[PDB]
Amino acid sequence: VPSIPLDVLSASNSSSQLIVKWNPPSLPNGNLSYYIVRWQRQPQDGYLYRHNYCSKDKIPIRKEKEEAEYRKVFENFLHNSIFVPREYPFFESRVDNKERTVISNLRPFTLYRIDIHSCNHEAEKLGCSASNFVFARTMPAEGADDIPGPVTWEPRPENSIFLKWPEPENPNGLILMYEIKYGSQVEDQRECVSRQEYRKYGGAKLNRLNPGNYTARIQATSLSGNGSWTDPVFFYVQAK
Amino acid sequence: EICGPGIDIRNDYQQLKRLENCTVIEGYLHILLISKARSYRFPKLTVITEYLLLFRVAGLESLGDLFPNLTVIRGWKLFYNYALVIFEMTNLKDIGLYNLRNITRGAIRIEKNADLCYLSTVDWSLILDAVSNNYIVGNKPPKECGDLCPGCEKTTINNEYNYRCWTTNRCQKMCPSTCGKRACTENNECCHPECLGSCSAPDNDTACVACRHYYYAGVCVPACPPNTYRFEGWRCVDRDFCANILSAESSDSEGFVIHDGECMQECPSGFIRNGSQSMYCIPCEGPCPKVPSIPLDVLSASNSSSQLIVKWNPPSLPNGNLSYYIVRWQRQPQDGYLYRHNYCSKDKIPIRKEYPFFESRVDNKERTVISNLRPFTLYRIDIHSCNHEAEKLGCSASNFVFARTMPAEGADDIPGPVTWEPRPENSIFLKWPEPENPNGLILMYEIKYGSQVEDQRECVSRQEYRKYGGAKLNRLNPGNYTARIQATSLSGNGSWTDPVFFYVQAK
Repeated sequence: VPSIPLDVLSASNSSSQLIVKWNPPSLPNGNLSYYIVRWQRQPQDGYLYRHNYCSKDKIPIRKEKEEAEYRKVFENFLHNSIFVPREYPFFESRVDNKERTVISNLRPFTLYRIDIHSCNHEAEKLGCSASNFVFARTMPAEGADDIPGPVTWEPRPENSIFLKWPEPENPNGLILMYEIKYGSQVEDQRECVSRQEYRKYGGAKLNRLNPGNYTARIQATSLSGNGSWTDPVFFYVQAK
Repeated sequence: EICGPGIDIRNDYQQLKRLENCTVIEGYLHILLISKARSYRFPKLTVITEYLLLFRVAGLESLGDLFPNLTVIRGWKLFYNYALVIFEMTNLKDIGLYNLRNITRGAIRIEKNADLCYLSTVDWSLILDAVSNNYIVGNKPPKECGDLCPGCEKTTINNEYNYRCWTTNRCQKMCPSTCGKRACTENNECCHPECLGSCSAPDNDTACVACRHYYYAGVCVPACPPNTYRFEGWRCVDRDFCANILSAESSDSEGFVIHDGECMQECPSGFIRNGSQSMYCIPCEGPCPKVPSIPLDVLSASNSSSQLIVKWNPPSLPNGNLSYYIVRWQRQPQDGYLYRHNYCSKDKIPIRKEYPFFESRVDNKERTVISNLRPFTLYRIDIHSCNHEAEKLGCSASNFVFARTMPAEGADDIPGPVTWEPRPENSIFLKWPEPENPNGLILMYEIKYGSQVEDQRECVSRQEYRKYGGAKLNRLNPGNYTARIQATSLSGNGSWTDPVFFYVQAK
């Protein structure tokens, strides 16, 4: 059985695309035939979206040789065990000719596992080598995490304002939180809105505002980073 | 049961059941190529003599599924100087093993566990000796594992201090310094000194899980009584037991032999059996028939506020006989970057796709302790290593490390009473004293306050306290109120104040 493919490496050059590179196996044990590549979605982290990123977080801490025996130890055992030298599915494709391939139409900003196998002329009967495998994330759709529609607003008691806006239907990965920028003459005030609040309310109530006219904007943070700010929101607090 | 004299386990989890009755393993353990055919648990296992090997175990997610109580590895014999090897554990995601209290002999090797989290959440220097010999490579990048402890204790990990965890559910449990070098039971009552790890009762050689020196008839003991003899480096056995043990089938298979009060399968180098096959070895009188480098591996810790311990290895190129090392150290300034930022409002976002040099000189050995230190200062350490000729050429360039002192416990708690005043719009202004000697710095304050219960919390920056000496709470509802405040020091949160009681009238 051939070795696993060597030097499996990959990148994403486009949203919905991944490029993958590797080297032929160290020991063909026969004339090499082909490689088999498999890939599997990793899930969007439910473990992560449980965290309230508007809550606390930790402080960022700043700002002569002979030991190849360590393999002989296994090879000699294997040679004495034999007699003598004589959440999601895998997708799969099999390599024709070259130690490179590109996978496309992937979920944008999803993480994938990729497995690559290397097969010799006898692998058709013996089977192919085990996989070498890697993880990579697809490019974000730039601004796809920006707010997919208009903001809406309503007054609330105690000179409060509730702002209502649609959630992005597809994030880059996840919607973590929203930022609200707002103020009377100028948008001095800034608020962090957790995903759990939006999930409850579909929005947030800004409360106990000082009197006056106001403007605002909101910005989402996806796992690909901040989205765009909303269009401005215009609102007012009556003195009377 | 004491299983042995050597276990090679491979292929199937149903063979793993052989441990159902084992609690100590005499000889090696091999665990190879397992990939599931399921739960299995072996809390009976507590001590391994010799080494542990795991190799290409797919299907296993964490070792705390199997061996929560594996408390000591003696390592009396080693795989190429390793007492533990973990290799290619393609699905291993956390160690667990959360009762692991000591590894006596041997180095550590940890390789290609590309999904293994909880890599550096363990203070290896608390468990094992020459950690400089460890090897941790190709595993899951800790920067992107993003380990978590709950929220359990923290310690001066090299230049850092950080929380210590075996896994998200278990911290790297250890005794207080009230036991010193002594072990302890779970509620920190110190063990017997001959004991190792936890004890079902303190100071009782009959209540040990394992013995450091030797074992006999349920008793941990420093050395074998006269008619009792050292066996496999861990227990005493009588003269006639080893006389009844037959070695591996071989042309030279013979009974065991007794020497220095050890029992052995064959005589040690420089000794041979007496010609009667014999119980004793005898020595053969003839030959038996057939400029410095920088210092290495500089490492340091704080056991105590105002103290630092530093350990290192001899230099790579003595270029002579080595004479000694010269250590210099200097107080580093606390980062001026840190003072300006409003950590009560900065959060960042994720993304993916001035002081003197001291000098002292070492006589003989690569260890020293420095004292009368600032209880929470960061120090740069420069170590020079000098051979006999560094006197004329000058001495080597430095190998260097950073370390921070053990924080002064409660030095960051609020030193005096809180004061309060009314303000308009049903507002309250709170003024309170700054800690005199904060562990480095006070970054911010948390205020806990409320009418019936302290639902509301606020963060106060050090700059705000410098301007106002306090903070104003505004547009409260009427009623009676209580509050407390908490500081965040660089050493972490301080203590809460005693409660503050105050009230807001509606008019």
